[PDB]
Amino acid sequence: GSMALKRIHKELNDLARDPPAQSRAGPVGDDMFHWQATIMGPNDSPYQGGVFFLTIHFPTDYPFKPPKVAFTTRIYHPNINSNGSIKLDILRSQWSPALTISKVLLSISSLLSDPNPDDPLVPEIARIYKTDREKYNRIAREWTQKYAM
Amino acid sequence: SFDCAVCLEVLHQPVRTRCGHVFCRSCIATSLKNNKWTCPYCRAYLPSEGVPATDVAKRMKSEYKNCAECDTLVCLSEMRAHIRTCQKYIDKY
Ligand SMILES: [Zn+2]
Ligand SMILES: [Zn+2]
Ligand SMILES: [Zn+2]
Repeated sequence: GSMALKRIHKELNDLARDPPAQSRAGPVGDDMFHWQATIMGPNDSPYQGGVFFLTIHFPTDYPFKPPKVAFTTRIYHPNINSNGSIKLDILRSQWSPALTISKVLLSISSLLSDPNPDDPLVPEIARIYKTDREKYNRIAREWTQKYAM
Repeated sequence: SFDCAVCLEVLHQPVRTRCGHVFCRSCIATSLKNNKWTCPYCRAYLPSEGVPATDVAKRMKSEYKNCAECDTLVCLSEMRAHIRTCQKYIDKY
């Protein structure tokens, strides 16, 4: 057993012992390095009441490199493209070994609450978030209803 | 709490960084191979692993905890020694 496996197992124990409120994450079959996560759309955001599915791939040198995390559910957001790739600093240069998958899920939750128009993945959605928020909120809630509900 | 933020197990050969963060000797060692001169908790610059946290080592000798897997009562200073010779732990990995 590698430190990556022991650490992924420890994290799974901790999540069953003290569950999060608006996040479920678990292995897919017997592949401990392949998780699926659900997060709720945050209350007081255009995503509220939507369920969003995420794929989590753990590296074999976890926790010294970040998990690869992508949305499967489609979503209107400046930092998440059609392929479901997430622009998020802690999934890139700001990863640290002390971070856990639950800290990642909460960080992604907050990115739904507070998008990052500067340093975007979808310039068209970034443009709209900056200039006409009500439009972004209209379209985001439109996509949540079609895809996340 | 005497947990290491990197391996999330009870501390083993505890080492204190410049920034006052406490890790297993082997965990802070390993972190500095991957992400060099960087604290794996607070990201602050590090010139080295740090020094033995002998104050933390000392109080762990007077602390106890039941093993997560087999529920036997273990001195915190001996926890690493137990989990590597705990059949349940071994039957998981
Ligand atoms: Zn450790
Ligand atoms: Zn630190
Ligand atoms: Zn045991």
